[PDB]
Amino acid sequence: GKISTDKYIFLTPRAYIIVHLLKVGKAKASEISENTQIPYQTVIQNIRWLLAEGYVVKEQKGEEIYYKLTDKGKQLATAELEKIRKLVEVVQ
Amino acid sequence: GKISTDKYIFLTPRAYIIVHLLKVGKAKASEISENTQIPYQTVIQNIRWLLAEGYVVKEQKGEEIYYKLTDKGKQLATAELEKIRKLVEVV
Amino acid sequence: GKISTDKYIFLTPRAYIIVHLLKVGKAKASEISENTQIPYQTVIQNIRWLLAEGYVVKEQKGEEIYYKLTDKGKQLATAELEKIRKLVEVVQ
Amino acid sequence: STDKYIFLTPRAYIIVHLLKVGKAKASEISENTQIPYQTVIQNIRWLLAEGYVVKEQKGEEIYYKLTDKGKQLATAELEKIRKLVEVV
DNA sequence: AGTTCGTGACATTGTCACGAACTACG
DNA sequence: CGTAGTTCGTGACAATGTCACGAACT
Repeated sequence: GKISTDKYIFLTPRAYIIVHLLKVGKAKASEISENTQIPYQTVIQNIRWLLAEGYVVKEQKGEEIYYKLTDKGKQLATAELEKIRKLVEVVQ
Repeated sequence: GKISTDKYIFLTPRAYIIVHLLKVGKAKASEISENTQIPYQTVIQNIRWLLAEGYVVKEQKGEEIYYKLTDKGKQLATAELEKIRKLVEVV
Repeated sequence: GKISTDKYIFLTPRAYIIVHLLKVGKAKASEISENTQIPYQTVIQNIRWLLAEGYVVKEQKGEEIYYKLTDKGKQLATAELEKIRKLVEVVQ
Repeated sequence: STDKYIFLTPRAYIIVHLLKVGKAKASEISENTQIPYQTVIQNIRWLLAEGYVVKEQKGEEIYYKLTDKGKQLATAELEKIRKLVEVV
């Protein structure tokens, strides 16, 4: 297939989401989509994936739907965070 | 395209390739594979992209073909690798 | 063995084989055969006798397996080429 | 596994013997050129078949001798044996 | 729709492998 | 005439890139 992106070269969109929900604590698709630059419907059906393999849980707190990291969602967040930090100690 | 799959959660293959291309200077399309654990045919497909856009070129070595980040292809590297630092740092 | 036929009259294949390598230094069965005009299944073969003896040794450029001549192997060619050179001076 | 024939063919040794000796018998050639009788006569049969050598029989005395075209090959080819050893 | 992993089906050279034809030499 | 040692074509295999697919992401 054809490669052509100028958006997600090194970084996956699936990535920003994680790093976002890390110190925002919790959030929803609505604001994630313009804090982290990443388009809204590229956001949600990707969230469903995290929801699916147990990385995000759901809290309609009232009239809304709130997204969160769960603890295996966090147990990998850190697990990859270091793997990716480590490909950086080689080129500096 | 499909950038995010179940094992390229954080980084694309285009990441590991150029990262590895820096530690040896040059590795083959095939050589890269058992070192970045990326499936071989996935590697080549990005490889052709890398030279059409001019990031890398096929440096001839007898019968075998070698591959080099061009000066062009390190400008992206040190640039893209900066974007990830502004993220996995505020941790 | 099958040492001589129609166009194999004075010099064996090993003749140009060990000589080839002297002239250049190191080559594949590919490079050898293409120049010494010896069919490859003959180049490959004589080479095994060379390696399994101790005249020639392998030399891989990753997956490019060149063949270099050793010590007793070309200190042989020299010793041996005169058992040639003087059986020919009776012809000038 | 080869022993004394590593660069020069046995057939070679023979073809040069009939140069300075001109006329020759198998056993004649066999003894001095250092080759078991069987190989001598056999490679000779090839040479005569290819039109390179000729039997010369005087009694029950068979003397093989190198023909002209047998000599013409030995020349044009000794020249290539040469350019082999010269390239050092 | 456009994109893009990554298996699978091709069209290549480089080296070992079985088999045919013949030479070396008792 | 017979066993041994050989020259080679054809065949079986392992290692690159292309070609074309199916499948899921943007």
